[PDB]
Amino acid sequence: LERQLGELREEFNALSQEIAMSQLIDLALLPLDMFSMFSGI
Amino acid sequence: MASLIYRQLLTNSYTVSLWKEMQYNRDITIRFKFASSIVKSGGLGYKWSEISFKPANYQYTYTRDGEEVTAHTTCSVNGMNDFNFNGGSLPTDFVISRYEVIKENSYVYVDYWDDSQAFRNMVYVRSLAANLNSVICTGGDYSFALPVGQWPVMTGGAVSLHSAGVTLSTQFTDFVSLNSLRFRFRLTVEEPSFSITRTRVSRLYGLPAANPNNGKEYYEVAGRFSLISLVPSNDDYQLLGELREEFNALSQEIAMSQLIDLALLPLDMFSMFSGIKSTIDAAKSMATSVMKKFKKSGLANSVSTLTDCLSDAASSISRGASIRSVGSSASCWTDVSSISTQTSTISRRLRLKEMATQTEGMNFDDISAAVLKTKIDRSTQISPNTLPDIVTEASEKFIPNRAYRVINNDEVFEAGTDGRFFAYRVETFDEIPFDVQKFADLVTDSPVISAIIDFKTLKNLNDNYGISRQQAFNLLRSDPRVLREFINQDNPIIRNRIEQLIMQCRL
Amino acid sequence: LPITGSMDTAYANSTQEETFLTSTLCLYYPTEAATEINDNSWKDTLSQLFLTKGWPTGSVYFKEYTDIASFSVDPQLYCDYNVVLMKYDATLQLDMSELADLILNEWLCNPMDITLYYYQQTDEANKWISMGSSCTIKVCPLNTQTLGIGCLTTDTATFEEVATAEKLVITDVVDGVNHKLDVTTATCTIRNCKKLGPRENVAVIQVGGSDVLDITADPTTAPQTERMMRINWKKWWQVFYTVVDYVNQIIQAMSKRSR
Amino acid sequence: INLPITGSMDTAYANSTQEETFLTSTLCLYYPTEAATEINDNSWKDTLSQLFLTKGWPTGSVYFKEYTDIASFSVDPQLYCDYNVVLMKYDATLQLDMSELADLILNEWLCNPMDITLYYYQQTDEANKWISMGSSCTIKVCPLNTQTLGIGCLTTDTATFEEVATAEKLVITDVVDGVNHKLDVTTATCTIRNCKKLGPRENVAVIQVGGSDVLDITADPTTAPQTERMMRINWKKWWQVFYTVVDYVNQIIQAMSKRSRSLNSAAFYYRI
Amino acid sequence: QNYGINLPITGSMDTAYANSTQEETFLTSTLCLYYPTEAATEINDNSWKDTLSQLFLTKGWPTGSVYFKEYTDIASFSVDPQLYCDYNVVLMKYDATLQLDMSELADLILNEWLCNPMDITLYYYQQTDEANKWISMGSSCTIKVCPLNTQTLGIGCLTTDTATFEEVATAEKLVITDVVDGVNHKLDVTTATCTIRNCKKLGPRENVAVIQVGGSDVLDITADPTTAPQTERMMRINWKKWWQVFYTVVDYVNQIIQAMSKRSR
Ligand SMILES: *[C@@H]1O[C@H](CO)[C@@H](O)[C@H](O)[C@H]1NC(C)=O
Ligand SMILES: *[C@@H]1O[C@H](CO)[C@@H](O)[C@H](O)[C@H]1NC(C)=O
Ligand SMILES: *[C@@H]1O[C@H](CO)[C@@H](O)[C@H](O)[C@H]1NC(C)=O
Ligand SMILES: *[C@@H]1O[C@H](CO)[C@@H](O)[C@H](O)[C@H]1NC(C)=O
Ligand SMILES: [Ca+2]
Ligand SMILES: [Ca+2]
Ligand SMILES: [Ca+2]
Ligand SMILES: [Ca+2]
Ligand SMILES: [Ca+2]
Ligand SMILES: [Ca+2]
Ligand SMILES: [Ca+2]
Ligand SMILES: [Ca+2]
Ligand SMILES: [Ca+2]
Repeated sequence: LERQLGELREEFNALSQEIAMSQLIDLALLPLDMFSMFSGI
Repeated sequence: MASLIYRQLLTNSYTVSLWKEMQYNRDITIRFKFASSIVKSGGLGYKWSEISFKPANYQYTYTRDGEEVTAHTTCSVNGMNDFNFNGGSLPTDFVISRYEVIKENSYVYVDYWDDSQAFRNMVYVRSLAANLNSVICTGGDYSFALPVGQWPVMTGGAVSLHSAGVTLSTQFTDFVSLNSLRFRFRLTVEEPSFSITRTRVSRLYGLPAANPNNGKEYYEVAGRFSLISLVPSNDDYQLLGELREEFNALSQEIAMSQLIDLALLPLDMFSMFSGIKSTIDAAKSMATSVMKKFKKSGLANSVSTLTDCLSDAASSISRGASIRSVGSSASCWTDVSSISTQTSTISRRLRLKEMATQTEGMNFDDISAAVLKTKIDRSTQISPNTLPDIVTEASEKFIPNRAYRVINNDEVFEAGTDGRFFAYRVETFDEIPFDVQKFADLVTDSPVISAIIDFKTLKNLNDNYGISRQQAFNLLRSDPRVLREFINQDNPIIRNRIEQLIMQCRL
Repeated sequence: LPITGSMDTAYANSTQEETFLTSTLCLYYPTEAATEINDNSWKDTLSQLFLTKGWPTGSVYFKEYTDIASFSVDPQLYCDYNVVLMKYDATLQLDMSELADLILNEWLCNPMDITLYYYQQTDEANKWISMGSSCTIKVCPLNTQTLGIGCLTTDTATFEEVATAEKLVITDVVDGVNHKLDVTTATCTIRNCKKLGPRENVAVIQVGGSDVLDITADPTTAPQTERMMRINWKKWWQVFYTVVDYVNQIIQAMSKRSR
Repeated sequence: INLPITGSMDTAYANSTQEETFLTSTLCLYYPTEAATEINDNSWKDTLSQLFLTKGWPTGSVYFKEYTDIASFSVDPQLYCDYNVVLMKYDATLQLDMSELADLILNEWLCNPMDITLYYYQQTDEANKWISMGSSCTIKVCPLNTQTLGIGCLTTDTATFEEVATAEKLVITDVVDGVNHKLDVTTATCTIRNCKKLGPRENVAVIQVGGSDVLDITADPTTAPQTERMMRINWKKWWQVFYTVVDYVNQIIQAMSKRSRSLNSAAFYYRI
Repeated sequence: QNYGINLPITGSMDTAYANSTQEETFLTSTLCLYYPTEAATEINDNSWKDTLSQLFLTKGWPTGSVYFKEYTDIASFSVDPQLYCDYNVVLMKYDATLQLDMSELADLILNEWLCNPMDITLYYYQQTDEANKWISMGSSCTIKVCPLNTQTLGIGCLTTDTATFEEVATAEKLVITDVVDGVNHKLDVTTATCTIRNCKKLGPRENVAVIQVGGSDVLDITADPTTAPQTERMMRINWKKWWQVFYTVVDYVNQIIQAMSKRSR
């Protein structure tokens, strides 16, 4: 068994807000292709 | 975009899937049966040479949850101990040289098989597990047929079968060979012991090897299994003569404004094969089916040959292929009225400039693919074996003649596969002698544009429907915005050209 | 749709003495009460009494029920105002709480096919309610690849028993795992039901001990609503006279359904 | 800490302490023997672990500490976990016992030993009680007067002492605060401690599996409160109780908060 | 009085050193000694406790602030040591065969461990840091370990045949086990007569004071074989009698209590 999706949403609510803005805007300018997106996770 | 789909087909050519990892979870009713082999020595009939077990096949048909399932079960034993009982050295005393008995140390094997899908092509399995319930198996009453004397009867004996590991096996026979599942069971002796009556043997445990079935028709135990196996994705393993006419009937019924609205969308593989209400097999293998034929055509071969000739023109230079080059020097983008001939020959590679991402405008192959996607969602006659090589005949025979242009310091040089060339100024449309050996040097490296708005209609428009500087620059640049604005302003000098493009997109 | 208003408007007249005339009332009393009373015209008597409060004679109904469990077995409450009288029994605490959880709340119920499908609960209000003469339910959770956890999908003995010989059951299990079930489908029918907004049309009245009903399956609220009332008793005529006299309070605590 | 703290109402701060520990929680259930008796299974602990895994708790975080009886559990309850849940069955003949257990585990106590013979003790405030634990504690108390004599009792005849505990394992005795008492206890089998009640223990949660709320945690009869971490259930089986607890453990965990004073294993601090 | 939180503290460098809290901390605190049975055996006196109390009374410590708590043996003391006082002293005899146990005792009492429980029948446990150890108490603990690989299979051991497990303890009353941090271990333990607890070593306990009576200092508190430190409250003496030792302790009880410091937790 993996999770209850309600509790996984609560894990998101634990990762609510704390993304930096310079870092987010620099992260959203990358071609995060399949390899990069499913390797590091 | 609509040519990017062709470029993507070419890119994913290496994929030209078939297998799959499927999960099966089904209930089953294991109705098995034992079998004994009673061998009787010669003499009078008081002496028994052996009483052993035998592999016991049983084939039957039972009712699942709304299914009528045919099945086949093969029982066997392993590690049974051998006991003996001698009453004397005479032919007239009841003696059993050897009889087999069951205890903890032994094991019971059961090969199980059905006619369902889980067993049709089971050759590879992993993550195998199973939930089985325990039962009790007891021996009956085997009366030793003594010609004369008393009647010894082997009676009693019970054992509790507890589940154990599962594996694979193969049931062989003189008729059929079945790739089956091997259910293994461990044993624990029960309270009722086995005993032969009118004989000095009693209060001993196990299961008698004489009549283990107890006169029953089978021993029924339910179970469930789960696995992950390999299976062909196609779940079955264990006649253009009229198509062209359908295309030419569907050609002009299609509209123009909405078609131009649709010819700007990157209708990638999903979007191109989603609106097709395909068959269960086509939806699984459509893309690879069309690709294995798309990389067989004049288009693909010409692309690969241009690439081979560019490689060979970069390498050969010391022995440089001197076939011909008008312009600066050999490029293989310009390889050859003489002027009209050269221009047509260069335009038969400007089609490759088009489907090489080195264009700026409506990129005629894009219009061709839009017509394709607008026709193959309407045409009733579309099928898995049918779309392959229709996509290619489309890509090959849509807009055979097509023109291009290049701009340099406000001077447009046109060209066409139909042997026509036109030089002219942007602001003031007036022809000029066509500057060959400069048009080539420019079209080679500078970007090219397509002739959707070609000079003839352009001049007719600049004459009748007087045109502004920005509108004319955008029409030279082949802008879909101004194109659709004219198409909504209902300009027949553009509607006619678009209708001509449709009628050339005929197949 | 949206609704506007204002605070400058005035309060309207009392809808009482008209809601009585254009509504119906339905009492649900136990056979014990009729027994202790031992009279044939007590219904006519109570209706003539209600007629003083304003409820006309052809508006009040009395619907006897032999036992709380027999009542919990498919209670067909179809009236514009329902009152229930409920005895207290420690041995029947969970049953008389499930009855409340069933009638006080309005349930959106779908059927269930155990033998053919396996089900799971999505939110905290998607429960499994079984009704019948004698229910005996057992549950086996499963994992991602349809294998049992402390149970066997085939061996019914290895299942976990949650109900035994219960006429009504309300089962909440862990929300996010697929369960297999074993139920006496012959004698009990089971539905998967999501709890909608409460039923403001029924009023439970506990005739005996302290307030024990815990509607909320979550053991943190334990709320006591407006239409879950209590009385201490030594006779039944006193209870019925109390109900009669304070019916207006009960009908102010209740509100006609919206559906 | 004495220093102050500041704040605001517009900000969205997001800046907070981050660190590591044992793996982000632990949980310990205290269930009666009767539950496993009714269940009659030897895989139900692992079943509940894999269930909790859906709610987020990893493998090595959930624990069960079976207890035979409420009194046996009251005898030296050693709680060392980051979250504690206590299922407790209802018995009208044990109300005082399972209210003393509640007042003991829910609240935080600071205890000093006591020497009955050599000294005579007294209470100062309404929170300085005398808790006695053991196997059979029979207590008797004689108040005294200003001149070190007795009041309705005699310093010599223990029979004249007034009895307050008979055949109890845990006793929590509150007497008149401001007078010297003389005590007689079965010191061989029980130990008595002068304890003072402090701020509550937010790490435990009681769950009355049965009847209505009766626990009067506050010895004064005027409050009769009921805390957030004092739950009730109606039960006919134990599997359904445990499934309920598991489906609603996030509310239990939102109602419980880790300790503040310190780490400790017993139900009270010792300060001599 | 903000408990449960940690705030920046502040001060200055112009404030003068305040008065001596000595002669008041002795009065409002308590001192508990832990001596061995051999001491009272050699002594053979019934009033030695009242004697040492009247001696402390000269140093300032009042009569009923001092406590003596005997223990027959270092192992019987290691079996669930319950040190609940405001200043604890522990006189410890040296035995080269008991070195490891009396070092585990030191690492257990000198420090303040945050201890969570453990259940071997269900789970398989792994360590996260170098201070998350497993301490086993009881009368005779026989602990065996089988590490597992990435795919839940043993390494040189089988998950059924307990005989193939690796033995680290053999009939020990106290054990403190550290293993490779990052790998799950399956355990065999005599749960009936021993309790194992997974504990994290937090900052030290400044409330106890070990005083070795005999041999050279050997106690390696820190499990890592790089520090081998000698803490401030780790004292040594050389002995031939016990009265001299107690007189030394009493005469230098102020240095001892200066080396100790009332707890934080
Ligand atoms: C021919 O096409 C037009 C539109 O393109 C359509 O309206 C007409 O019905 C078609 N003819 C027949 C016979 O269907
Ligand atoms: C409301 O009550 C007042 C006073 O009793 C009465 O005058 C009025 O007529 C009532 N409203 C209606 C609509 O009759
Ligand atoms: C918290 O972090 C954000 C961004 O990192 C910052 O703007 C904010 O000032 C921080 N909070 C405080 C109290 O400084
Ligand atoms: C601190 O010591 C000095 C010198 O001994 C003394 O004068 C002073 O009074 C002491 N402080 C207090 C508060 O008594
Ligand atoms: Ca639920
Ligand atoms: Ca089970
Ligand atoms: Ca029920
Ligand atoms: Ca008590
Ligand atoms: Ca008296
Ligand atoms: Ca008091
Ligand atoms: Ca040791
Ligand atoms: Ca370590
Ligand atoms: Ca080994």
